[PDB]
Amino acid sequence: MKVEIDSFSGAKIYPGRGTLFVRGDSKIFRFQNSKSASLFKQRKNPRRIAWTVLFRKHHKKGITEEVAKKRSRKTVKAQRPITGASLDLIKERRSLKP
Amino acid sequence: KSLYTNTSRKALEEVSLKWIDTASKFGKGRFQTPAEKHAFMGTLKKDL
Amino acid sequence: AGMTTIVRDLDRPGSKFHKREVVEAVTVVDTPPVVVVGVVGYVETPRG
Amino acid sequence: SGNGAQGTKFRISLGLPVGAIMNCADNSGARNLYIIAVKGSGSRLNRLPAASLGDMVMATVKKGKPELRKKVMPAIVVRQAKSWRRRDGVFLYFEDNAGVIANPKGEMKGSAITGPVGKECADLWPRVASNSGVVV
Amino acid sequence: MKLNISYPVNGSQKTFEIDDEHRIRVFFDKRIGQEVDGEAVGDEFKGYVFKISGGNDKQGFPMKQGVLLPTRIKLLLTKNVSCYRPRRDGERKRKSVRGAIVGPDLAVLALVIVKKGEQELEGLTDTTVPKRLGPKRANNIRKFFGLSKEDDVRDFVIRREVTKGEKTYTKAPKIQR
RNA sequence: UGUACAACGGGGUAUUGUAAGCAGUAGAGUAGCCUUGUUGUUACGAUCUGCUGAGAUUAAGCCUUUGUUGUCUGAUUUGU
RNA sequence: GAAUGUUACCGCAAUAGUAAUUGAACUUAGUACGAGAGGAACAGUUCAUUCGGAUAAUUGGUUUUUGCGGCUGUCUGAUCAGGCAUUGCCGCGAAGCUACCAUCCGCUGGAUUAUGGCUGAACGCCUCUAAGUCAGAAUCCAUGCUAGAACGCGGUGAUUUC
RNA sequence: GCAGUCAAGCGUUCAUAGCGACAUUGCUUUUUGAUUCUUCGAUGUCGGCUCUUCCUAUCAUACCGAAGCAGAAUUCGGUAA
RNA sequence: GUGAACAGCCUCUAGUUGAUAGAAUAAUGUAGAUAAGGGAAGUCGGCAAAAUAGAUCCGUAACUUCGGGAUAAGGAUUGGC
Ligand SMILES: O[C@H]1[C@H]2c3cc4c(cc3CN3CCC(=C[C@@H]1O)[C@H]23)OCO4
Ligand SMILES: [Mg+2]
Ligand SMILES: [Mg+2]
Ligand SMILES: [Mg+2]
Ligand SMILES: [Mg+2]
Ligand SMILES: [Mg+2]
Ligand SMILES: [Mg+2]
Ligand SMILES: [Mg+2]
Ligand SMILES: [Mg+2]
Ligand SMILES: [Mg+2]
Ligand SMILES: [Mg+2]
Ligand SMILES: [Mg+2]
Ligand SMILES: [Mg+2]
Ligand SMILES: [Mg+2]
Ligand SMILES: [Mg+2]
Ligand SMILES: [Mg+2]
Ligand SMILES: [Mg+2]
Ligand SMILES: [Mg+2]
Ligand SMILES: [Mg+2]
Ligand SMILES: [Mg+2]
Ligand SMILES: [Mg+2]
Ligand SMILES: [Mg+2]
Ligand SMILES: [Mg+2]
Ligand SMILES: [Mg+2]
Ligand SMILES: [Mg+2]
Ligand SMILES: [Mg+2]
Ligand SMILES: [Mg+2]
Ligand SMILES: [Mg+2]
Ligand SMILES: [Mg+2]
Ligand SMILES: [Mg+2]
Ligand SMILES: [Mg+2]
Ligand SMILES: [Mg+2]
Ligand SMILES: [Mg+2]
Ligand SMILES: [Mg+2]
Ligand SMILES: [Mg+2]
Ligand SMILES: [Mg+2]
Ligand SMILES: [Mg+2]
Ligand SMILES: [Mg+2]
Ligand SMILES: [Mg+2]
Ligand SMILES: [Mg+2]
Ligand SMILES: [Mg+2]
Ligand SMILES: [Mg+2]
Ligand SMILES: [Mg+2]
Ligand SMILES: [Mg+2]
Ligand SMILES: [Mg+2]
Ligand SMILES: [Mg+2]
Ligand SMILES: [Mg+2]
Ligand SMILES: [Mg+2]
Ligand SMILES: [Mg+2]
Ligand SMILES: [Mg+2]
Ligand SMILES: [Mg+2]
Ligand SMILES: [Mg+2]
Ligand SMILES: [Mg+2]
Ligand SMILES: [Mg+2]
Ligand SMILES: [Mg+2]
Ligand SMILES: [Mg+2]
Ligand SMILES: [Mg+2]
Ligand SMILES: [Mg+2]
Ligand SMILES: [Mg+2]
Ligand SMILES: [Mg+2]
Ligand SMILES: [Mg+2]
Ligand SMILES: [Mg+2]
Repeated sequence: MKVEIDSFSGAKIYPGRGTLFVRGDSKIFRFQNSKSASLFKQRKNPRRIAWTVLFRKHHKKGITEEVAKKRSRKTVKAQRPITGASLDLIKERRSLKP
Repeated sequence: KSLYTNTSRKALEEVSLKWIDTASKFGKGRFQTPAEKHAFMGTLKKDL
Repeated sequence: AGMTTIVRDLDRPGSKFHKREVVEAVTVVDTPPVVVVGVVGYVETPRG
Repeated sequence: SGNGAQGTKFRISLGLPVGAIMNCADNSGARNLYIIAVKGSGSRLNRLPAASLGDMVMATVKKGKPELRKKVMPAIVVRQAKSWRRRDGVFLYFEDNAGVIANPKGEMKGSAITGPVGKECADLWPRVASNSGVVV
Repeated sequence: MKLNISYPVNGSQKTFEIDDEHRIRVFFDKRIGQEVDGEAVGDEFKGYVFKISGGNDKQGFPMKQGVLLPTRIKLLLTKNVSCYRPRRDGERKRKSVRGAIVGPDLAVLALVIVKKGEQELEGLTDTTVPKRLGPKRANNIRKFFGLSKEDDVRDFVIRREVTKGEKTYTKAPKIQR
C-alpha cells in the first residue's frame, strides 16, 4: 500500500482517493481531488498558487529548522597497512619522529 | 445470524485489513490524524 | 454510525486480483453491550 | 470480447456507445474508427450498446485509406477518457478515445500502437500486448 | 530485501537479508545519506548507526544521490557522474535511473556503518581486511609515516613479498616526484 | 433541577487561497522645491513583497464542550 | 381514522404479494467419437449480461452554503465596506440529494410433470401399470422476503379519587 | 391461417427418420369477405411513443423421448408461457 | 455614466412603492439553470436547446446579370497601469 502524492498540489493521496490522468504522451498525473484537477486542467501554474507545496517550496515558506544544523559525523583511525607487505613491520616502522 | 451455512468461497475467505481510512468525511479529507496533519503542515499562527 | 474505506489483500485463487490489494467500502455500526431484561416462552398451536 | 479474448475482464464503465468515434491508434492506414456495435453485449429497449477498454466493437473507418473505408471490420478499444475504477481503487481516465482494427481472433491489422494502452486491454489480447509501448 | 553493509574501518563487507515489512519499514521515505538507528532493523544491530548509500531495485537500476523521488526516471548523464561510464569523448547517453528515496521495490539497500552498536556483527567487526596498495609518491610516503624532508623515503617505501615456489621475492613501488 | 435543555462563546472538522492595517532598498515610471546632488530631498505610481497557509465562513440535517446566560406544571381528555 | 374499558410495550400469522436471469472464459481437453477433416459435456474456478433491493466511504453530476476568491457597468466625495443588474458574470466550492457514471447484497428444503425405471398380474408367456413403487424440470408448495385482517389473535406493564 | 385421417409416392434400399399426392375430417377469429343486429340529439373513425397484463399454435433458456443421432452440428416430438 | 447609440444595465429630477395575507417547500407542474463519457444513436423531421456574436488586423471558393456572392469560409488580437 503506497500513499501517492498530487502532481499539482503535492498532497498525500491515500488510497482510493481523487483521480488519475494519463496524458497523451503517457505522462501520468495523480490528483487528490477535483480542485487540483481543475486548476491543472485550467493550465494554472502550481508555482503561482499559494497553498501548494510547489509554491511554498519556491517561496521558502516556513521551512525554518531544515536549514538548522545537525550532528552526524564519525571518528575512526584504524591501521590495515598493505596486503602481502607485513602489516606487522608496518606500525613498528611507523614510529615516526616528527 | 445467517439462516444457512454458506460455502461460497466468497464467504469462507478469511479477511484481514491492512488499513482503515480515518480522514474526515466532512470534506475532501487529507489527514488520518491530527498528528499527521501537524506533521505535514508545519507550524501555524495558533499553536505553540 | 457511517462508512469508511478499507484496504486489504485478496485471497481468491483464480482471480486477476488474487494476492493483490483491493479497496472496499465498509459500514460501521455502534454496538455497546445489550442488556438482558426478560425471557419469553412460545408454544406451538395449530394456529401457529 | 468473445473470440481470442483469453482471460476474463472485470466490468469497467462503458464509455463509448454506438456512434462514438475513437482515434485509430495503430499504423494500418485508418485514422478513425466509427463504432457500430459492441461484441457480447445485451438487449434493453432503447439502450445503446456501449464499449469500454478492451472491448471488441464492429466499426467502420470514417477517415482513413480508401481501402479501409466503406466496410465493417472488428476493432479493439485501447483508451477510454470516461473515468473508470479498478479493483485497486483508482478512478483513472485517458485523454482520448482510441482503438485499433483487428480480426475476429483479435490479431492486429497494423503493427504498432501509437500511444499508451490500458492494462486491462493488454491483459486481454496478446497481440495488442506485443505492439504496445507504455501500458497504463 | 537484501542489505549490503560495509564497515569502512576494517574494509569489511557482508550482505544481510531481511524479510519483514516492519523491520524493513524503517528505511522507507529515507533518502541516500540520512542516518538510521539500528535496533529497529534487528536486535543484532542495536545502537549501530547506518548511513544509507544507495542500492538497486528489482530490474537492477541503481539509485542516484540527490534525485529525491522514490521512483525511476530517465536522465541525460555526462562524464564524471554516477550510474554512467561514457564510451567516447564528450558522449552522453540517456538512461533510466532509480531515485534516492528507499521504497519496497529495492532489491538491495546499500548501507555504511558509522557507529558500532553494543554487539559484534560476525563477518564485519570480527574480521579486518588490509589495504591493498601503499604510498607511491614521495611526500605521500612522508605523510603515511610523518617524516620531514630529512629522513629519506627509499627505506620507508613498502615492500611486498611473494614466492616463486622456491624463490621468495620482494617488490617495492617506484617513488615518483 | 441533571453525562437535563437551549442561546452564545471555545476547540475540532471543513471551504477559499493569503484580510484589513502598516511597512518596504521591490515597481514600467512621474511630477514639485532648491542648497542642482559624488544614493539630493518630499511626496505620488497598476502591481509585488513581508507581518500571513492569512482573513472570512463552518450546521442551518458536521463533531465537541468543566465557560458564560437563560429555561424547567399551560391546555384537554380517557374507566372493565 | 370514531367505536370493541383506558393506555403502553412486546409478539403471533390468516390472507395477499413474491424474483431472479442469461452468456462466456479457464479447466476438463485437442480428451470421449472419428480414416480424416474436425470435435463435445458433467465436477471445479473466474468473470459477465439482463433484472431487482439498497446505499453515498470513494469518483462523478448538481450549487442560494449567495461559503471564499476573481470581473464588468454604475451608485455611496475617496478609503474601508457595500447596494443595484428577476440568483449580474466567472473559478473553486463543503452538506444534502444523486449515477451500471458510483459501491454493496439478491436464500434452500420438499412435492411433482414429461420421461427412464423397479416389482407385477391381467393373458402360466410378456409388459413401467391395472394394485403398489424408484428416479425426475426455468414447474408447484414451502423455506426466505414485503404487507398485516384498520370487525383475526397472544404475552406483558401501568391503570386517575377532591 | 393452423392441425389432422387414408397412404400412392419421396427418401440409394426402405410408405410413415424427415416428408407426402389423389381424397377427406377439422380447428382459429391479428386476414379479407358476407351480413346489417348495436351506436348517426356523436363510443375521438392511422402509426409511433409509454406501460401493464393475458394467450400459446414455444424463437431462446430447464429436463426429456426420437432420428437416414459416430463426433460436432441439425432436425422431429413431450412436460413447459 | 458605460457605449456607435434615443440599445441594454446603473443613477439625478419627478412619481411610485399599488398587484389578499401567513406557514411550509411532497408528487406533478409553469418559468429560469447545470450535468461526467458519448454526440442526433432521439424524432416525421435537430422540434427544443446549445454553439456563434462587438471591434482591430490578416485572410476569403464556386458561380455571376460584373452590381455581387461576403461579416464567404478561416484565423489572431482585446484588461490595468
Ligand atoms: O361515435 C360514432 C363513431 C365516431 C363518430 C365520429 C367520430 C369518431 C367516431 C369514433 N367511433 C368509434 C366507434 C363509434 C361509434 C359511433 O358510430 C365512434 O368523429 C366524428 O364522428
Ligand atoms: Mg467538477
Ligand atoms: Mg465534487
Ligand atoms: Mg496515427
Ligand atoms: Mg426506441
Ligand atoms: Mg468525403
Ligand atoms: Mg511483434
Ligand atoms: Mg615522475
Ligand atoms: Mg433559552
Ligand atoms: Mg501570505
Ligand atoms: Mg468560553
Ligand atoms: Mg382507540
Ligand atoms: Mg363506554
Ligand atoms: Mg486446449
Ligand atoms: Mg468416418
Ligand atoms: Mg462575490
Ligand atoms: Mg489606502
Ligand atoms: Mg437602486
Ligand atoms: Mg430593469
Ligand atoms: Mg457532492
Ligand atoms: Mg443495478
Ligand atoms: Mg430471500
Ligand atoms: Mg411439500
Ligand atoms: Mg423388469
Ligand atoms: Mg409412470
Ligand atoms: Mg398409475
Ligand atoms: Mg392393464
Ligand atoms: Mg418418495
Ligand atoms: Mg427458480
Ligand atoms: Mg432458508
Ligand atoms: Mg390489526
Ligand atoms: Mg393486542
Ligand atoms: Mg391412395
Ligand atoms: Mg425405413
Ligand atoms: Mg420407394
Ligand atoms: Mg391472421
Ligand atoms: Mg353514429
Ligand atoms: Mg348517442
Ligand atoms: Mg370514450
Ligand atoms: Mg366523436
Ligand atoms: Mg393457462
Ligand atoms: Mg403446447
Ligand atoms: Mg436407414
Ligand atoms: Mg418427452
Ligand atoms: Mg410470465
Ligand atoms: Mg398463469
Ligand atoms: Mg400620475
Ligand atoms: Mg391580482
Ligand atoms: Mg402566499
Ligand atoms: Mg427540509
Ligand atoms: Mg453531457
Ligand atoms: Mg464532436
Ligand atoms: Mg435517425
Ligand atoms: Mg454525424
Ligand atoms: Mg428510431
Ligand atoms: Mg418529413
Ligand atoms: Mg422517417
Ligand atoms: Mg430551432
Ligand atoms: Mg457549454
Ligand atoms: Mg447573407
Ligand atoms: Mg456561400
Ligand atoms: Mg496589452
